[PDB]
Order: sequence, then structure tokens, then C-alpha cells
Amino acid sequence: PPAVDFAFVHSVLLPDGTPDVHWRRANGGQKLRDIMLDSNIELYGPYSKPLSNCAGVGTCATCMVEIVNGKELLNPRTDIEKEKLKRKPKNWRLACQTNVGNPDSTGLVVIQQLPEWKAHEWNIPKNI
Amino acid sequence: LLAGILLKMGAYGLVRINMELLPHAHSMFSPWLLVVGTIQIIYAASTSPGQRNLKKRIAYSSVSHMGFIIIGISSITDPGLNGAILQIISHGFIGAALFFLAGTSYDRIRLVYLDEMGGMAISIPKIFTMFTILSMASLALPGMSGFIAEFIVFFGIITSQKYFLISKIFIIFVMAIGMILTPIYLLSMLRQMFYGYKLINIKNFSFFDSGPRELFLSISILLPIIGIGIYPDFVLSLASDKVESILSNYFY
Amino acid sequence: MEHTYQYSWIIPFIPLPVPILLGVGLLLFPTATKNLRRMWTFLSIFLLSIVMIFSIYLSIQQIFLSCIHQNVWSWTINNEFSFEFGYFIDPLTSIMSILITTVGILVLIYSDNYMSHDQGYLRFFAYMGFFNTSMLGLVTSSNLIQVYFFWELVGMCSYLLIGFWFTRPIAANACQKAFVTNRVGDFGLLLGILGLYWITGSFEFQDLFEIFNNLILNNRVNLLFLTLCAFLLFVGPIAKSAQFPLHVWLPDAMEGPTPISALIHAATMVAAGIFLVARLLPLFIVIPSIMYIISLIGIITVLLGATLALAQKDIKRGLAYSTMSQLGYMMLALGMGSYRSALFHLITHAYSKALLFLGSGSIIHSMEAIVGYSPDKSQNMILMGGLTKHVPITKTAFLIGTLSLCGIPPLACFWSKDEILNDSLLFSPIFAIIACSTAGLTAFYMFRIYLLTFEGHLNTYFLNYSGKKSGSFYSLSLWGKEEEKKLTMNNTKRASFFCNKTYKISNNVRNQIFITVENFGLNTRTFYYPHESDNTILFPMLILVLFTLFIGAINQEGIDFDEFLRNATFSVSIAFFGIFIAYCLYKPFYSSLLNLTLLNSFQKWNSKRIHWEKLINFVYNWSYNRGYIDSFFKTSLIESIRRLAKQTTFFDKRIIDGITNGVGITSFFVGEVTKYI
Amino acid sequence: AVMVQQIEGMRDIITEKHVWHLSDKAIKNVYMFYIMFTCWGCLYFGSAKDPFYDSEEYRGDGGDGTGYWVYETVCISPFLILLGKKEKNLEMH
Ligand code: FES
Repeated sequence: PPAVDFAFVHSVLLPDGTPDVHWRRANGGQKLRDIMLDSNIELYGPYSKPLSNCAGVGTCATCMVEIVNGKELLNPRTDIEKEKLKRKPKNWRLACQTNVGNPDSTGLVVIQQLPEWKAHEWNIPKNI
Repeated sequence: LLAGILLKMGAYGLVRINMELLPHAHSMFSPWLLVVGTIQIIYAASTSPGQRNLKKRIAYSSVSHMGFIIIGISSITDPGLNGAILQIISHGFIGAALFFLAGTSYDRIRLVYLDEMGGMAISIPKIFTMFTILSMASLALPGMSGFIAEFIVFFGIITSQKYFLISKIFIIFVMAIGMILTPIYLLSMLRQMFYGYKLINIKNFSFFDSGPRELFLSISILLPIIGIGIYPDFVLSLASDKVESILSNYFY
Repeated sequence: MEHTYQYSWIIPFIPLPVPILLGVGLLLFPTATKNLRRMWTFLSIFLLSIVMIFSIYLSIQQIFLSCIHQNVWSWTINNEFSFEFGYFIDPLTSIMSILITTVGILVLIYSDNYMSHDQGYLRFFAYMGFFNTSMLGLVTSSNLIQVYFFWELVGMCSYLLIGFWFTRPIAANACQKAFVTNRVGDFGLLLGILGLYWITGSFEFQDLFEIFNNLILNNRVNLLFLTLCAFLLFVGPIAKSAQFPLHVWLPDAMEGPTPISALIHAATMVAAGIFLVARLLPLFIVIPSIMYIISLIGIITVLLGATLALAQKDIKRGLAYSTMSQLGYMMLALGMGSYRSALFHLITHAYSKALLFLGSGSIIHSMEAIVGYSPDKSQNMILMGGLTKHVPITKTAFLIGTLSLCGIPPLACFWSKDEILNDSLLFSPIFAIIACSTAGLTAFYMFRIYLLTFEGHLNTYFLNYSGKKSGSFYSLSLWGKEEEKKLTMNNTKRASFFCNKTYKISNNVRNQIFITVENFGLNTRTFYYPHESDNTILFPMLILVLFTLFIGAINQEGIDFDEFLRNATFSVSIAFFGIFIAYCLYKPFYSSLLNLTLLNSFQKWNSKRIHWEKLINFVYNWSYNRGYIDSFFKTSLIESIRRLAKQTTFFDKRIIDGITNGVGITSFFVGEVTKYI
Repeated sequence: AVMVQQIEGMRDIITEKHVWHLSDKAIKNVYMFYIMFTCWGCLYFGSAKDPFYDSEEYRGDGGDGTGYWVYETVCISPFLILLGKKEKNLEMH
């Protein structure tokens, strides 16, 4: 079956000093917010309270996730990721405004959830 | 002095020549001058946010406040004409002080328009506080003479023997939109040239504030505005007898 | 009575000279008066204490003796004006005077320390004292002239307080919108008092009350003119008490101080509209349709003020919409004709939500040590989390305030809302059950606010969330001298160093070599937990706790000053229902008092988030877009005036300055032609 | 000065009505003293260290006291550098 290989690196470190990766499974692409809600990984952080989110429409920058090596199978920004978050390191997307695409999809996108409240920089490779 | 006293002659002459020398044709055309003054207030108060320039906003603000003088002259009443004389003196102070502070603000900041010249109130706080209080004097906002000037003009409208209720409701409504439009351009001027913060302006410029001379100019114009805005008989008591002698020719 | 009302003219003018001395001090000698920094604070507090004691003495004489004093002087005597500026001592004057003075003294005691780390100090207290001057002059006012006078001065002071922090531009947009909205109400108050002068010829609060007993029985006056005059007279209280058309100025007032949130509203200035409508109720019960209009505007804004405070991230904006919904309750009471219960609800809200704002600002000044200085950080109610463990007296004060709004009978304020719904259900069945429904919603969002602030873990120092916190707590690793000499530059450990091989997949390794270089430890390691604020913050909160416990039980003084169990238990049941719905949603599992079988079944019945995914979306989009009324006013009311301004300066500069310039252009052109002919 | 007002609606009113007016002479007197204050302030604050219109920020660059010294400065000093550039090219730079 077509299984996209999310990694979902958590924001905080382990107390040992290594990151903890969870490697979620869910099929295809419908919304990244629905995948992170369904497969039980921590999207919102402190905004995970019930009325602390816009329930998927994009009117709040609360589902933001740093995505690295995520130029392969992803939709472009819907002028809401371009507007809610503006002065960012440009690898940050809204899970309720991004989508990893079609159900026939294989890929190794790795997503750092909660780019707010983190301490690592990921040392991104310079494109082009 | 172009806005303080040179703008108010003519309006003086509309009381001097066009009201006691020619009473009956003034009674003929003051129905039209009333409507023209009500269009004048809204028109000039709406041309003022369209001005990117600083000083032109105060120029059209002067055109807007002359509408109350034209209306008080056209209001065939003692409260109308007496509020017109009060608005003559009040806006003489108001326009004089605002164009003074606009000239000093251009001399400090060297920026004419209002797309540039952002937050300058931390740079020149004395010019800011005097320009703010004199903007409040321009707002027909109380403790200031423009308030009681425009309110006695409204009272001259509402106590008119010339006009009926069909006209008076429309006149009061159009004039009272003007005291909504006047905060729009005055506070737009204030939030453009004073409110805000520019990152480049920290210590290298360090602009000189209002000196004591210009501050005496602003305070010495501000004090009779307050003294009339709390006790308006500094204007009405020296002219009410003469306005009675004027309106003796109109009411018979 | 013989010698105490003749000196009732001072209670506006007693706060005045310290803003007069600051307005000539800061404007002339800034180093001098700012060197006298804390003395003008205590001088304003002392002058307001004089006004407090004198207003208490006048209140004691009002509850003893039934009389009204109207100590009017003369202001202009030239023609038909004969204007007065006198001071009208009704029981409403006493209520409003103590309501101004007590709240103002407590906010000044609060603001001695709120502004104690502010470069802008004395001009704030000049604005405070001049606002107290203006509002005490507004409530001691014998004619609509002076109401209009101090009304617009209160609007100016609102502009100044909201744009106090003038260097930030969102406060600039806030204060411009605030003063323009207050001028839209000022507009209506103007052509409303002029319409009353055309219908009466009065300009006095005395003669209106004895003309409107028989003015509608006349043939010259029109009923249409009286009802449109009274509606325009009500447009003013719409702008002050933040009613449904003119409500968009209130939630932007947050960008200024928190004391101006406690004083511009939950206090004096939103009580200006309540004061005006309750003062003019002898000419509002007479005009038939305006009472229904006031009931209608109140019943429209109570659903707006409730649904807005449901999903606010900001503490101050949420308490602002709570204030707006309670002000809608007050206008709904004023639409009942209730001369008594409206003012009592005004008193208990103005002493309750003022305490709530001071508790919120104590929360904010505690959070400033955590997050630094930012309103999206230090005012965000989401990441406040829990502060019961840290700031206990703030917790008790804020809890007594939110129970004073949730309607708890013994140890909070309930009898006001009891009288509201009791006067509501025997009036019209449409307005009543929706008022009780909004009361349940009010208990819901207020308990939501209390749980998001004080109950639970902190949401900011929580080890699941902050990575700098996990880097700071663990100064050494779990193995000591093994696995590293410490490791920095932790590489792409997708395989977790397990040498895991790959089946049929897209990719495992590539030319992507990105090391998650984390931050270090043992640097700014402390992260000082939010301790208690000083005495100048708790002391107004203690005094307001004593107020909201003392007023909450007030053979009664209901008549001499100016269904029993079923309705009470129905209001307490719907309020506790709101408590319960907020409690099961926000109170965490380790501290809730409920049985864990029911607590498990709450998520077991609702683990879908599909029939919740539209409801939460609609409520959050409503509270975030401000019912889309903010966007519609910034789209077709102020940008419509911007387009009209550009069209009008186009007509000016192009085609009436064009004609005048074209006269000279034509003279130049005919001169150049007839030169060369 | 005491008038008891009987209104059926709320309560009785004990209006005072101290009708007064600043004496005709006193308006001339406050005008006299305010013209005196204007005189004193014009003389003294013209005799003051005027901190902006003395420095090299204002008097140095342009600073004739008009409102066009900025515009003739930025319209003539480029002509000054064009003149200096031509005189530089006159000696083959
Ligand atoms: S949940 Fe509102 S941002 Fe995705």
C-alpha cells in the first residue's frame, strides 16, 4: 500500500540529549492537521485545548510545524501560510493549510512539530 | 495670520457689509448660503484625508470650519450670528496655532507628506502635546472655544425663525456629520506624524524639541482658547448688543 | 443640607489641579516634575479621597433625606442660552459619584505600581485625574449642555488613555477608532439634545421631567420626531456602553494599559451611558417605542458579547467582551424600565469586573518575568495555564470576581442577576429565556477564563512543550561520563543508529545531511517562576474583594433609596451547567474533582471531532473575526470614507481647482497664440 | 434663591440659581492682563536660548528661516556638485 513516511520529530529533546522521532504511518494526503490529530501526535502544543484552535480553517497560526526536506510531495502555500506566518525561516507551514498530496504517494518528509518552543536549528542544506 | 485673521475678514464683511447694509437680499440668499455652508463642512472635511501633505490638511480644515461661520451668518438669529463671531475668533486662534505648529514640525522633521514622517512624538514631545491639544481645540471638543462656537451655531440653527423643521433636520444632520469627519482627518494626521515607531530613528538624529519661544507661542494661543471654552462670554458679551442691533433689521 | 450642597461644585474640580500642574509641568519642566515622580500620585489619590469622603457624605444625606439639590450657576447670559453648569444631586448622582471615586482610588493605588516601571508616568496620572474630573462633572450635571460638555471630554480622555502608549501603532489605530466611535455617539447626543430643545425649549434636567408628563399629549409635536430624537439620544450610550452598532471600539482598548481596562470599562465611562439612560428614563418611559429599541439593542449585544468572549486568546479582550455583555445586560435592564435593578447591576459589575481586571493585570505582571514583554506572550490566556500554585491572592481575588459574575448566592453576587431575570420573564417571553441562555454562556466563558488562567499546569514551563526548559533542567545527561565526554550536532538519526535496512520505499538516505544542532545547558538556567506582585497590586484587589463581598447581599434599601426558589435555582442550574461544561473541557484530569469514569466517557463519547469540527470552527471564527462586523466596518465604513476622500480630493484638485487653474492656462494660451498671429 | 420644584415623577427639586456674570470692566481687565502676559512672553521668550534655530543642524545646512531652504538646498547643491564636476573635468579630473 502507498505509505508516506512521516517522521514527526518532537520539539523538546530527550533528557539524554538526542531527539525522539515517532515515525507515523497514515495513508496518503488529505490534510496534515487531520493526520496529526488522528495518528495521535502533538500538533498544537499549548493550543491543544478545545477552543484554542480554528478547527482546521487556517484563521490562526496554531498548527505550525517546521518541515524539513519537504519540497518533494507537498502543496504550495494557499496565501494563508504566506500571511498568518510572515517573517519565519520559510520552512514553517500550517498543518491545516498544507497537504502532502495524493493517496498514491511515497516519500520521506520529516516534520519538526512545534517550531515555537524549540532549541535546535536543524542546519538546513542551502538550496540551489 | 493668513489663517488667523486674513481668512476671517470677508466673513467679517459678510456681517459688516452683507448683513447690515443689505438685509433683504441676505434674507433672500441665506437659504442658499446655509445649504452651501453645510456642503462646505462635509466637502472640506472629506478633502482633508485626501491630502497627503500635512499643511494642506489644515488648510482644508480651515475651509471646513469656515462653513460654521457661513452657516451662522446665514442663520438669521442672534445665536447664529454670535456663534459666527465666536467661530471667527476661535478658529483664528485654532488655525494660527495649527499652521504655526505645522511650520515648526516641518522645520524639525523636514518631511512634508504623511506616507513618510511616521512616529515622531518620542522625538519632539512638546510639539506633540501642543499639537495634540490644539487638535482637540480643532475638534470642537470642550474646554476649547471651537466647541462652544459650533454648539452655538447649532443652537442658532435649531432656534431659527427663518427656517422650518424640514430644513432644520437636514441642516443639523449634515452639520453633525462634520463633527464625525473632523476627528477622522485630525486623528489621522496625529497617528501619521506622531504615533508609531521607526527603527532607524534611535540616537543618531536626536532632534531638538520645541524651544521656549515656540512653546510660548503655542501656550499663549492655547490659553484664550481654554478661557473662552470654559467661559464663553469673553466673545459674546462684547458683541451681543451689536448683533441685537443687526437682527432688529431682520425680525422687522 | 443648609451648607453642604452649596459646596457641591468642588467634586469635579478637586481632582483637576494635579493634572493642571502636570500639564504645565511635563510640558514645561519635564526633569523637574518627573523628579517629583511619586508625589503627584499620592496627591491625585488624596484629592480623589476628598471627593470620595464628600460623595459618601452626600450619599448618607440622600439615604437619610429624600431631596434633590440642583445648585445651578450662570455660565453665559447674552440671549436664549442663559446657560447653566449646575450640579444635580439625585440618588443616581450619589451612586455614580461613589462608583467613580472608589474605583478611581483603587485604580490609582494599583497604577502607582502598574506604571512604576514606565517612562510614561505622570502624563498617565494627568489623564487619570482629568478623566475623573470629567466624569464626576458628567454625573453632577443639571442640563444636557454639561452632559454634552463632559461627555465629549470623557471621550477625549478615552482617546488619550487608549493611545497612552503612543509609540506602538496598533494602539494608534485603537485610539483613533475609539475616539471616532465616541464621536459617532457624540453626533447622536448632539442632534438628540437639539431635538429635545426643539420639542421642549428646556436645556435643563429640571424642566424636562415636568414637560414630558404632558408633551406627547400635544398636537404640534410629532411622535415620529420624539422617537427618532430619543433614538439619537440613545446613540450616545451605544458608543459609551459599547452597544451593538458602536461596539468595535471596546476590544481594541486593550492595547493601552490594564488600569484603563478597569476604568474605561467595568467602571465610570461605560456607566456614562447607563447614567444617561437611567437619568432620562422619566422621558424614556413616555416615548413608547424607544423602550423596545433599548431592549432590542441590549438583547442583540448580549448574544454578541457572550459569543465573542468564548474563544479569545487574550485575557484583556476576553474580559472586555465580558464587560460588553454585562453592559448589554444593563441596557436590557434599562429597556425593562427597571429604575432600581439596572443601577444595582451596574454597581455590582463595576465593582466585580474592576477586580477582575486588576487580577488580570496581576497575572500579566507575573507573566512578564516569564515571557518578557509582549501582549501576544504576556497577555495570551492560552499559555497562562495555571497560577494557583504561584500567585494565590491573585487567584482568590480573580475567583471571587468570576463567581461574582457567575452568580453564586452566598459568597458572591447573584441577587442582581436574580432581579434581572425576575424582571425579564414577566415582560416578554422572547427576551427572557435567551437572557438566561446568555447567563449560562456568561458563566461558561468566565469559568473558561478562570480555568485557562489558574487551573492546570503552566503551559509555558511545561516540559512537554519548551525545549529551552528541557535544555535548562538537565545540566548533565543520564549516563555521566559515558556516550560522550559531555552531544552537540546530533545528526539525521532517522535509523536511530540501529543500522535499519529499507524495504520497497521512496528513499532512506540522500544528499541531505542536516544535523539537528540543539542549544546548550547551564546558561540563564534559573527561569524565575511568576512570584507575587507587590503590595500596591494586592491592596486594591483586597479592597475590591471586600466590595464584591459586601455589595453581594444588598426590609431592604431598595425602595427608600430610590417565584422565589424556582427561578433562583434555575439560574444557578444553568450557570452551574456552564461551570460544568467549561470544567469538563479545561480542568485537567489530575486536579478535577469528577469521577474518572465519567471523565473518560467525555472523550469516549466525543473522540470523533467531526460534529465538533464545525462547531468549534464557527465559534472561533466568530470570536476571532469579531462577528465580521470589525471587517465590515473597516471595509465599507472607514475605507468607504477613504474612497470618498480620494474621490472628493479628485473633484477638488482636478475639476474645481482645474477650472481656476484653467483660467490662467487659457490666458497664457491666448497670449501665446495672439502673440504669434 | 430657594425654589421648591414640584414634579410628579421623581422627587422635589431645590434649585439655587446664582445668576452672575464677570463684570463688564473685568472682561477688559482680563484682556488687559492677558495682553500684558503676551507682551512679557514675546519679549522674554524672544530673549531666550532658542535651541533649534541656533545650531549647525538648522543654520548650518540651509536655514534662512523660510520653508523652502530645504528645497533650494537639495536643488542647488546638486547644481553645486555638477559645477564642481565640470570644473573637475576642466583640469581633466
Ligand atoms: S488549527 Fe487553526 S491553524 Fe490549523
